[PDB]
Amino acid sequence: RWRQTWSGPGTTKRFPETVLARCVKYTEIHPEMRHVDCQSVWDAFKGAFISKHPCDITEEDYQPLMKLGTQTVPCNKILLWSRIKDLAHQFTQVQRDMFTLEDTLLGYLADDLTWCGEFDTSKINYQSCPDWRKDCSNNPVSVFWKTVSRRFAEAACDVVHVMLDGSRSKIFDKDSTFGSVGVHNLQPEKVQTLEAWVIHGGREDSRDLCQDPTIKELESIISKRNIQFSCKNIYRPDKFLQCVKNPEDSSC
Ligand SMILES: NC(=O)c1ccc[n+]([C@@H]2O[C@H](COP(=O)(O)O)[C@@H](O)[C@H]2O)c1
Repeated sequence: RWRQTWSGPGTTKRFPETVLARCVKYTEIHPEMRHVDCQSVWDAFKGAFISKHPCDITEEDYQPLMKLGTQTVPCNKILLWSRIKDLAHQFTQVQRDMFTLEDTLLGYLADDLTWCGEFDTSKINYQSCPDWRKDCSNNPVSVFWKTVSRRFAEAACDVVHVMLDGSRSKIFDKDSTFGSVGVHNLQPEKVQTLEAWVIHGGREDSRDLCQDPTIKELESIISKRNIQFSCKNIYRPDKFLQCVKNPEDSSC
């Protein structure tokens, strides 16, 4: 067929087997998650979206999965990000101290995957899935990330860090998961400071992007929640990672 139902790419091929193997791999590696039955995790993940209209997904749909994926993360070591995925993960892979959402069981299971079902059947739809923008925002993928990003934001305390892509015209974007979910779910009783790291798009020799209008916006929103705002430019992300791997020595 030359026309699919939805505008988004369909479910990642071998979704069941991929999620299940990711669950095995994660629970083998991370000792705190050793009790976790992966078949049950798969069962609950399925239950959230199978036989349900892929434009009528709710956070409740994912609560059984959230229960099984209950995980304590060091609340003062949380790294959020927006758009600038790869440096965030490369950073935490060396700084095995800070944690992104994808360093948790639930984020690790879903990272870069797409999935949806159909109301009329228990079939997984490998042909197409709702686009958040063209089709509906209550779809299995978008609702999953909203639910898990909210809980992750709520667990943070002390200094929370966020990496932003400073080569976007909207370095801070009110419409990203970070801007719509993360910023509004940090708990002012616990979170002392949000510190933004503005990742430069290379170039070299460049602007203080902590003065960018959208950063002033972020600063204002955060300050009015009674949380301190801090910002740092990361001019050379290639040198940053190098300094993380080899603190001091040369030009760090
Ligand atoms: N790894 C993914 O596939 C994925 C997708 C959307 C959101 N997220 C989470 O939400 C935030 C980033 O999303 P935005 O780029 O919409 O701000 C991060 O905290 C991230 O962990 C992850």
